[PDB]
Amino acid sequence: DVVVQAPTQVPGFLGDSVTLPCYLQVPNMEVTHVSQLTWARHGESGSMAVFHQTQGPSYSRLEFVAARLGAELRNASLRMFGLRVEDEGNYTCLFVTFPQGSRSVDIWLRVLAKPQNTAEVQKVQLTGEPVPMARCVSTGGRPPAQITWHSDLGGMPNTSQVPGFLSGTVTVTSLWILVPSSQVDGKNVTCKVEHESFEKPQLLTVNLTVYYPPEVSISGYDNNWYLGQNEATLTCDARSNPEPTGYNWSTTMGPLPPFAVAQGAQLLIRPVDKPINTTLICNVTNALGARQAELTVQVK
Amino acid sequence: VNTEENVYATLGSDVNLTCQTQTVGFFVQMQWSKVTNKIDLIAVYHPQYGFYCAYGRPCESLVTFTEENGSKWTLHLRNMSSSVSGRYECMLVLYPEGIQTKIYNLLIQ
Ligand SMILES: *[C@@H]1O[C@H](CO[C@@H]2O[C@@H](C)[C@@H](O)[C@@H](O)[C@@H]2O)[C@@H](O)[C@H](O)[C@H]1NC(C)=O
Ligand SMILES: *[C@@H]1O[C@H](CO[C@@H]2O[C@@H](C)[C@@H](O)[C@@H](O)[C@@H]2O)[C@@H](O)[C@H](O)[C@H]1NC(C)=O
Ligand SMILES: *[C@@H]1O[C@H](CO[C@@H]2O[C@@H](C)[C@@H](O)[C@@H](O)[C@@H]2O)[C@@H](O)[C@H](O)[C@H]1NC(C)=O
Ligand SMILES: *[C@@H]1O[C@H](CO)[C@@H](O)[C@H](O)[C@H]1NC(C)=O
Ligand SMILES: *[C@@H]1O[C@H](CO)[C@@H](O)[C@H](O)[C@H]1NC(C)=O
Ligand SMILES: *[C@@H]1O[C@H](CO)[C@@H](O)[C@H](O)[C@H]1NC(C)=O
Repeated sequence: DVVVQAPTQVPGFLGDSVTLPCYLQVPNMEVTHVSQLTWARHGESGSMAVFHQTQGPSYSRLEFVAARLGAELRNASLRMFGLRVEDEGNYTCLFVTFPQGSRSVDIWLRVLAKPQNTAEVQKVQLTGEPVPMARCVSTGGRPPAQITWHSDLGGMPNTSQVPGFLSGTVTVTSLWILVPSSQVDGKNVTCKVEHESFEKPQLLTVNLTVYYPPEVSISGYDNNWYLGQNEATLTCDARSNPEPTGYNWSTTMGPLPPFAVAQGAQLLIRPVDKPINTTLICNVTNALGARQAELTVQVK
Repeated sequence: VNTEENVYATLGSDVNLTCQTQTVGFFVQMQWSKVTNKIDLIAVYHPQYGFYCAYGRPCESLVTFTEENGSKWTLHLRNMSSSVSGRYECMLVLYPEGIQTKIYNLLIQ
């Protein structure tokens, strides 16, 4: 009924120290005599750490945290200082007991490294071919962190792995690829980074910034314009990144007639007593360039 | 240290599986066990605590320890049958030589 209590795996961080738990659970009425404790690495020929009941400790860095001469050996927990990449592997914790014999457990040591997560926006213009608009970097992680994108827009990710600054670590860089459009600028895309060192997955959000020429539109006219009508107003609906730096009003036949007066981004229509047929043009200027929008105006 | 060996015998045969070793210091403990689906312990010997037979009291002719700091850890099997066939492992704990292991695969033909 004498059992050895220890976990199957133990997480330890690179550079720091880790305690390998290993305890011998003996029922209250049972009598046992632990002659010695043994720590061994899978396929290393010789022993790593030994604690004999009369001789004491012997190591190859390593220290028995609870073992002591005089007291009955039960806690074979060992502290491993300065965790290296080569320290990751399988370890055996053996108890040489009497009359129960040899009892052991196999513990896996997992060498980890907490990665540094950073998200960035990629400022792009308008082109046919798909180009990365977002960037997610998970620098110096062990094992390489899992990066996924949470977006309803539907963009294929370009994920690549590169060696880290420290030995045994990997930096994961993921680019969110999508065809740039006007109905995408301002929308958010969330990056989900997953790693064993994190209790909860780190969520990083980036707001897409697409540079597009003015998407100029003209609304107000509805053909129902009678002679000697009320002072109507036409608005030049424009959406551009960066914002418009000017609003110019004109026609195909030259400048604005006396009834049409420019009010910046708006245009006031004064009452007319004679029939007119003029096609108004709204010119919206931006850093990228200028775009036009035409509308036929008929009064009868 | 870590050796595997095949032993062939017939019905009604006698065999002595011996684990011979030498220490610079002293022998800590030694055991005999049959390994199948589980590790079924047969006998344990300690120089201070003595012997321990997992089964019944008449185990006098089952194991022997012959002691220059040299030893012979023997398991005796007499008038064997097909049920005796299997893998028998011996574990020798030495100081400061460590743990020695020898597996005997006994086959009854
Ligand atoms: C760690 O080790 C466990 C036990 O390994 C067993 O004992 C060693 C000495 C060999 O005989 C081996 O063939 C046995 O399986 C494994 O169950 C476990 O998968 C190992 N961990 C990893 C991640 O490989
Ligand atoms: C995936 O992306 C590759 C470009 O990789 C990037 O290169 C420079 C510009 C850095 O930003 C770096 O961090 C990136 O890894 C393309 O060469 C490759 O064609 C793309 N994959 C596919 C299938 O198109
Ligand atoms: C991301 O989400 C929001 C997006 O709002 C827009 O922000 C910039 C890019 C302009 O286009 C502006 O007109 C929009 O309102 C932001 O309010 C929010 O603060 C951003 N959060 C982070 C963490 O970047
Ligand atoms: C065994 O050792 C661990 C680690 O040093 C300690 O936390 C724990 O109290 C001990 N367990 C028992 C049951 O003695
Ligand atoms: C629009 O305005 C810009 C800046 O004043 C000018 O260069 C461009 O020629 C204008 N376009 C039209 C058709 O008036
Ligand atoms: C060894 O085996 C033989 C039979 O093969 C037997 O006669 C002998 O007594 C055994 N040795 C010991 C020490 O008992």
